[PDB]
Formats: sequence, structure tokens, C-alpha cells
Amino acid sequence: THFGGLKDEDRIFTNLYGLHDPFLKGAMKRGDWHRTKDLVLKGTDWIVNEMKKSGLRGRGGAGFPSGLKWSFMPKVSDGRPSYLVVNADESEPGTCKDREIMRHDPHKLLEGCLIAGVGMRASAAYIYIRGEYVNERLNLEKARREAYAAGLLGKNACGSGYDFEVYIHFGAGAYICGEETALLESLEGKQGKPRLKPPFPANAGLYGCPTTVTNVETVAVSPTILRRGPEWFSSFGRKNNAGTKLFCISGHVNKPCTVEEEMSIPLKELIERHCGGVRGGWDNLLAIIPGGSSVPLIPKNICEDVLMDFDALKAVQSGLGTAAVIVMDKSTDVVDAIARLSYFYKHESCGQCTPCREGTGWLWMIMERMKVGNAKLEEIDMLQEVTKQIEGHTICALGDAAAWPVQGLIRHFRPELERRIRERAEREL
Amino acid sequence: TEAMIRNKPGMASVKDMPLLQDGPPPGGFAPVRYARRISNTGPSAMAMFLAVSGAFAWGMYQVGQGNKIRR
Ligand SMILES: Cc1cc2nc3c(=O)[nH]c(=O)nc-3n(C[C@H](O)[C@H](O)[C@H](O)COP(=O)(O)O)c2cc1C
Ligand code: SF4
Repeated sequence: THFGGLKDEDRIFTNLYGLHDPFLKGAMKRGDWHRTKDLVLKGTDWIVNEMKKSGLRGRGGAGFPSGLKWSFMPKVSDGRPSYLVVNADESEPGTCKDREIMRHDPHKLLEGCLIAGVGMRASAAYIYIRGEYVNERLNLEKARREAYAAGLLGKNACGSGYDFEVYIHFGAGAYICGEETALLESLEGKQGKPRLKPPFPANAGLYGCPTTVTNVETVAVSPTILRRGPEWFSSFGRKNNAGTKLFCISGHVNKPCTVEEEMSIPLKELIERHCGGVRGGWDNLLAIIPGGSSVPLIPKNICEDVLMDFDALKAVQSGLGTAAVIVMDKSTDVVDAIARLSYFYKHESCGQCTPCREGTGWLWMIMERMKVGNAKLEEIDMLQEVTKQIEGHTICALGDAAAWPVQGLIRHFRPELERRIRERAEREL
Repeated sequence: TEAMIRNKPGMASVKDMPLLQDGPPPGGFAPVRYARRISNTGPSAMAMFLAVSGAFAWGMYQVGQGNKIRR
């Protein structure tokens, strides 16, 4: 078909821009907490089944099919109280879609905590707010106190027979702590250092108890996915990728904004319609980082007709992460921008594993050389090889997230890197 | 390393490294002789016998004349 058009009655995250009251008496008017008693009474298997049928995929960088992820949790509880850590923490460069759910309609996030908790047989939800979101977690603790006073959460899930309580943890400025296997530890009290995957969080995660880490957007669309139609949700986007992603058009657009819109939308259509347009017209575009910062670039010659869905952007030698589209026009120093991205991945890398801990400082040094031109024309092949040495070997996908920006920069703008290097050479002598 | 040991300011690339080491000059060295050039330009078989025989023919006549003078 032809995607992109989402009508104001189809946007799931109403009160995104905080125009209306976020808390109760303002959330019940937006349908929040509408009839969750019935949903909880409809059971856990029905919730998982409707989430799988709705084809909701991971709103976070992983892109995993939710629901199927929620079916990983154990059915019969063997004494370990299954938890539900909500990955409120983002810290991905470009990504504010979580910041508009923690505040500005947080009750959708709390009701999603509850509905996913009954969905995955959980017993408590730890909304891991990003550390810097102080005002956001204050709004969320206000809404949590409300949903506790209104009998929604705690010792009876919205009057139902489900004991489910939402506790609000908050980290402290660490993009690495945001990872699924590192959220469990940074919340366990230890450092935010990921654990290896052979113990999966669904098998032994938080406190060793089973758990599933869900981004706020996936857990927060869960309520309206169930209350509305799972067929209605899956009616958006392409076949596999389906839903209404919450985008964040980040930089070098004349009107930067985060706006919810149907997935599989043409990136050019999103840019030209909602956020205005690439500063100086579309012909001024240089590159676009379509996902968060954990995704390769798009050099504007494959950015005209690329759709903002997981599958197509993966097929374009890139990825749709948090869909925090970062736009860069012909006026920016794209090598300097990717150098600052690699500096970010050097800073926010908990250093647990050698391939990332060291090679990311290495990538930052090579990028801060190539952005001046101090390198040699064969280093652009070392940089590719260094990134491919980091990629598959790191404990978590941060290694990926640090090798992918530089890999995409090389793959696409190798002419510009080589030009800077040759210009440095001719500047000498 | 090995691009920070052989600098050659500029060079834009890992090739074109200085690479100045010992070797023959452009065009090689001169053609060096190895054969045995032993010049046989001496007195021949004759001219040596005929110098000896000639010395005997005249010098012994001189010995004779000296014997005549001494006698
Ligand atoms: C490199 C990397 C970056 C991540 N970035 C985010 C992020 O920005 N936001 C988030 O909620 N989770 C993030 N995560 C955690 C997971 O990838 C995933 O987003 C989360 O555990 C579940 O989200 P989902 O249920 O929507 O797939 C990140 C993990 C890795 C390894
Ligand atoms: S070194 Fe990189 S991959 Fe390893 S735990 Fe730290 S951030 Fe994750």
C-alpha cells in the first residue's frame, strides 16, 4: 500500500505534547485505565496471544517481537517471583520518545506495566527511569502514588485478584546501564555492567528471578493494543513490521519534533510532512541516522524511498533502532558528527569487555584523527577492520552500537574520508 | 606502527614509504672481469734461446779474446 498517514484518533500516545493533564482526571478521559479489570480477568495467555497477533515488535533498539518475548517467561512459578523491568532509561543519542511517556501521559506506562505484568505472570514492575529524568520520574512517581491511591496497582490490580506493584528505580547517567542484561544488574545494585546472554533474563535475570526488559513505548502501547484491536494495530505498517512508532526527528531539520506516526512510513515523507523539512530543502540533506545512534547512516541517495520500518531499514544496510531519526545536511561535518558519536560510545561503555572497552577508545582516536585528516588512506580499511573486530565479540550490542556508526560512515562517505586524508597530504609539502 | 617509523611527510598512504637502503646505483656497477687475463707477451721460445745462444756465440768469443790478452 502507501503508508504514513496516521489520523489523530489513531495515535496511541495522546497528550504526547503535555497539552492535557497527564495524571488521573485527565488520563481516564484519554481512555487510560479504562477497563483493565476485564483485561486482567481475560488472563495471561490471552494477553500474550493478542500481543503476538498484533505483531508488535520491540520499540527499543533490539526490535524483537514483543508478546513472543513475553511468552519466554516461565508459566509455573518455581518460587522465583517473575519481575518486569520496564526500560524507561534510553540515553540513546537522538531518542526522546521515552521522555514523552514518562511525563506527559505516564498512566499509559503504568497501565502497561500492569497489563504486561499480568501478561508475563510478573509480580512487580521496576520502571528503570533514566537517571537524568528527574522531573520525568517525579511526574511518574506522582502518577504511581495516584494509581496506588486509586486501587489500580498494589495488592489488587485495578480491583482484580492480581497482586502487582510498580516500583520506580532510577539509574544515574549511563547509556550502558540501559541495556536489557545491564538493567537487571544496575537495578540489582551492582555496577551497570551487562551480563552474558547464556543466562537469559527470562530464565535468570533480575535478582536471578525471571524477568523481561521492555522499553516504555512497547509496554505503553500494550494497553491500547489490547483495548483497541490487535487487528487494528497490525493494520499499520508493512506485513511483518506493524504498529505506530513514536519517532524523534532530531537534528538539522528546520522544525525538530518527536511525533507518533505509522511505521513503514517513507522517511522522506515523515521529514517533509511532520518535522517540516531538511534544513535548506531536501536537496540540502547530507546523511540521516534513521534509528537512534546505534545504526549506520543513510547517504540521502537511499534515503528518498526508504521506509521507517525495521525490515526495510535493515535491508538498506542500516537499522531502525529507537527510530530517533537524526538528520544531517550538507552544512555539517559528517565525519565530526560520527566522531562525536564514537566519543559517546567511548564514554558510555561500561568497559566490562575488552573488544568494546579498548576498541571504542580506539575508534574515537581514529575518528578524531580522520575528522582532521591525520590518517592514511589505508586506515579507512583498518577502521573498517577495527569495527568488525569490535562488532561480533562484545558482551552486549553496545559493541555493535559502537562499530555500526563508523562502519556506516565508512561504507557510505568513504569519498569524504579519503578526500580529507588527501587534502591533509597536499596541505603538507 | 611502521607508518610512524618511516614518516616521509605527506604520502597520503601506507605505500610510498621512504625505503632508502643500500644497493647498486641506477644502471648497476661496471662489468667486472673474472677471467684469467695473463698476458703472455714476453720473449718467445726463440729470441730467448737465440739471446742465450747469441750471448754464448759472442760472449765465449770474448772469453777467448780475454784469454788471449791474459796469455
Ligand atoms: C546498544 C543497546 C542500546 C539500547 N538502547 C536502548 C534504548 O535506547 N532504550 C531502551 O529502552 N532500551 C535500550 N536497550 C535495551 C534493549 O536493547 C531493548 O531496547 C529493551 O531491553 C527492550 O525493548 P523492546 O522490548 O522494545 O525490544 C539497548 C540495548 C543495547 C544493547
Ligand atoms: S564493554 Fe561494551 S559490550 Fe562489554 S559490557 Fe561494556 S558496554 Fe557492554
